[PDB]
Amino acid sequence: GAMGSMERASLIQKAKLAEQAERYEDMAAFMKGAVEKGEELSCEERNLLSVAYKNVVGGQRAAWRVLSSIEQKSNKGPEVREYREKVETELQGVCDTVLGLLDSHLIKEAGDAESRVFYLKMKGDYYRYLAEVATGDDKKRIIDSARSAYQEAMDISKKEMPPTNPIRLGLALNFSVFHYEIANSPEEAISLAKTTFDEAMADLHTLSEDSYKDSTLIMQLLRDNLTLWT
Amino acid sequence: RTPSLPT
Ligand SMILES: *Cc1ccc(-n2c(-c3cccnc3)nc3ccccc32)cc1Br
Repeated sequence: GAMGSMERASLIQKAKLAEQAERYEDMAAFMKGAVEKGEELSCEERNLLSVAYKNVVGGQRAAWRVLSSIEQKSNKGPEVREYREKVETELQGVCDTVLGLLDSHLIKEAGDAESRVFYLKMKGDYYRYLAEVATGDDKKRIIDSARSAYQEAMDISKKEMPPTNPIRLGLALNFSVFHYEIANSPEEAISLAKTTFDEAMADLHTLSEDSYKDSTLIMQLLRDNLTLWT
Repeated sequence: RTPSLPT
């Protein structure tokens, strides 16, 4: 694509600069270019990809929610609906781009648990974002695609990673959100968050001070959700 | 909406 002529290392360097400049659209385009070079991504690189697109789609989702709220209160000419649709289509396109990178070919080359879980979690998240705005004939299939990705990620994480691993924890946090917000399964959400929290607590004794800080941060986010849901 | 993992 447009980044085809730039060195991989230059793309990663520019992604880091774009992060510092809070230029997340540029950051995402740089990381897309890096992925399209065809090499596997390191841990640091995977996190740059994730930060870039989470910020892009996060803005789009926030805008969509504002507009959807206005549209629902209006139910006046076609403008609110048209503009909500425009933002929706742009959001769908970003989700499709990320899903495209994971399918071509990040997931299939990811053999280590840390990489494969990370990418399947991302796959679940971006189908979840598609689900948030879906209404048509494919909505159930979209939800099932998110569910399937999260479930594969969970199965690997349980086999291959300790209960305190931040990826394992963040995956459980977001799958529990999927259950509560998308799948109409609050009990499943609560169970998953509480079992994840408890199993992590029991493994904290194995951790260094730095690892402890990472794990307990995510555990507190699980607890915050449990407090909100109960 | 409930909070997911932040960045
Ligand atoms: C989805 C997700 C979960 C966890 C983090 N992350 C990590 C991390 C560790 C090893 C490999 N990748 C990421 N470390 C973290 C510390 C604090 C909070 C989140 C953490 C990142 C993501 Br995108």
